[PDB]
Amino acid sequence: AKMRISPELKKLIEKYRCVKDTEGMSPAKVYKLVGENENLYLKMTDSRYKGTTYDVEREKDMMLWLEGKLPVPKVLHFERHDGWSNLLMSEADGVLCSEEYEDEQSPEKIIELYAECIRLFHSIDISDCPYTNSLDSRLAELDYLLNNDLADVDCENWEEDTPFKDPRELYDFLKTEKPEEELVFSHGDLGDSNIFVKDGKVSGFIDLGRSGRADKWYDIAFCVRSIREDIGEEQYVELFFDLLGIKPDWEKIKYYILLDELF
Amino acid sequence: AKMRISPELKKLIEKYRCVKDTEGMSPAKVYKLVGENENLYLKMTDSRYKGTTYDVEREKDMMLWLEGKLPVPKVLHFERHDGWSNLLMSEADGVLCSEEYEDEQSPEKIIELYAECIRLFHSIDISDCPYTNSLDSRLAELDYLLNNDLADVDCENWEEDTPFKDPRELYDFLKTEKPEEELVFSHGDLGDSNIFVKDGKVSGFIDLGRSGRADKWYDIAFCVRSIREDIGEEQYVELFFDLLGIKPDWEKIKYYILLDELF
Ligand SMILES: Nc1ncnc2c1ncn2[C@@H]1O[C@H](COP(=O)(O)OP(=O)(O)NP(=O)(O)O)[C@@H](O)[C@H]1O
Ligand SMILES: Nc1ncnc2c1ncn2[C@@H]1O[C@H](COP(=O)(O)OP(=O)(O)NP(=O)(O)O)[C@@H](O)[C@H]1O
Ligand SMILES: [Mg+2]
Ligand SMILES: [Mg+2]
Ligand SMILES: [Mg+2]
Ligand SMILES: [Mg+2]
Repeated sequence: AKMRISPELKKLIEKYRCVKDTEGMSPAKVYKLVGENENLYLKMTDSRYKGTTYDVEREKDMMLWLEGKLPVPKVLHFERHDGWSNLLMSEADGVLCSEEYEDEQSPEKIIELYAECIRLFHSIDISDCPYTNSLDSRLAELDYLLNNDLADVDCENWEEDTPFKDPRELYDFLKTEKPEEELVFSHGDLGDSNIFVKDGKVSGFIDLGRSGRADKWYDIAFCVRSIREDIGEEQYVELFFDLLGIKPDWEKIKYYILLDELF
Repeated sequence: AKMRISPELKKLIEKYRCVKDTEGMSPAKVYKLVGENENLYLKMTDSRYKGTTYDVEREKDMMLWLEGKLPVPKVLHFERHDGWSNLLMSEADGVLCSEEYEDEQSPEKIIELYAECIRLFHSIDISDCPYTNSLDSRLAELDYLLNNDLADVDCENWEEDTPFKDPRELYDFLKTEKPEEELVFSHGDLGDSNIFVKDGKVSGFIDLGRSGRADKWYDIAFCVRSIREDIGEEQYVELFFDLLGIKPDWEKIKYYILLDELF
């Protein structure tokens, strides 16, 4: 009777053995489905996230549009079912970036990876991109998340050392300090758990709900954040920009890093 | 202004470093608050769980009542704020059982442990217990949870080899096969993740939202389930019952194991 997945989807997933992904960092439900020939992945988001960058439907649209443009998983099945948005996809090719690195430190290799991602993204034609994740679009949804108590679970935002007394004060800041934008393909959440590597080169991208048109400093800022909190040495933030062949815009960088605090 | 915690509580935890719990296999948000001299814990549940065995307020009431009866964390602060039930507590004394016996091949000691918890519980006077978790009560809230899509849909249930085809079929079974109850003190979720041992003796119980009056076979059944999950040696189940000094009632043991499937 009442279920989160349709009988057809259940039929498609029956031959597989399920293993709920143990991470917990977003509202989405991620399940690894192990089979005798391959593994599939089922990602799901509830009604409260409809139309937001968290919505797997939006993620599915981007995943379909990115085929032949970026190495991304194949869309096997998508559905809207009893409030839920369900996506069945293929497993990404290669090794997860966070694994290839882990303890075996190869700093330069990570920076090169991030640089490779940025250049690759800039070569992508966005003339027919299904989504425009402009600051106005992001702020509008952030307002929605705050009004409905759906914004990121405050744990760090409770500390005294927080620059903004509350989410709204941070929101107001982002709304007033909104910088100019130059739309380019944007991943939306460039990080070590969303990138896959094979033979030193990017082999795949996942977590595409926040992907679409956005300013180029958005992803760049994320790389900076990743480099600083994953590697450690600020010298690799220097190498990062050397590889890109540009000078860092710290004002725009600090802003985008701030924009992601509430998500 | 809009916050999940009150100004008072925010002030009470400023000197602590918040680190969100990795398990998160429930609706409740758990945060380890790292201080210089000690660690505190903050558990919180949203309004959709109000009045259920998940509601941390219900957990607070049982934590206060259990003081002096069972080794439990101290209630430092509680409050209902914007629909959120918030509980600030002290760190449990001793070592987590899933760590004291972490990969440590000593399955007999964890049995002795469970046997002791059961013995402890049967010594607790329940005459003035705050909650009665009778099957009527449990099935009533389960009904509410299923209707509102708040129950736990263990992804493993989507396998082609599973017993019940959907949540309601299992519910109808639980509603029809309801055994006879003899009330005693029940933890509600007796497992290696909610028990602490210090010197070969239970030093702390946590996760008390499901605590109250219930049939004795409930906690005992949970012990059987965990015993079987650790090792495929049914011999240890016999040992457990030798320690308890009773003949196992399989119809009730099976019944309670199934009841926990949707929670
Ligand atoms: N198609 C896939 N191929 C391989 N691994 C996958 C795939 N989908 C998900 N995963 C794995 O599961 C994790 C979580 O999936 P993800 O799509 O990032 O969910 P999420 O909650 O949006 N993640 P985040 O927001 O980064 O916490 C990823 O880091 C991978 O480890
Ligand atoms: N007072 C405490 N002292 C020590 N550790 C604690 C305390 N409260 C929570 N924890 C830790 O955090 C984990 C989750 O807390 P718990 O109260 O079990 O939340 P939960 O989501 O109800 N858990 P479960 O339903 O078992 O998944 C516990 O297994 C402990 O590791
Ligand atoms: Mg991700
Ligand atoms: Mg994500
Ligand atoms: Mg627990
Ligand atoms: Mg629990």
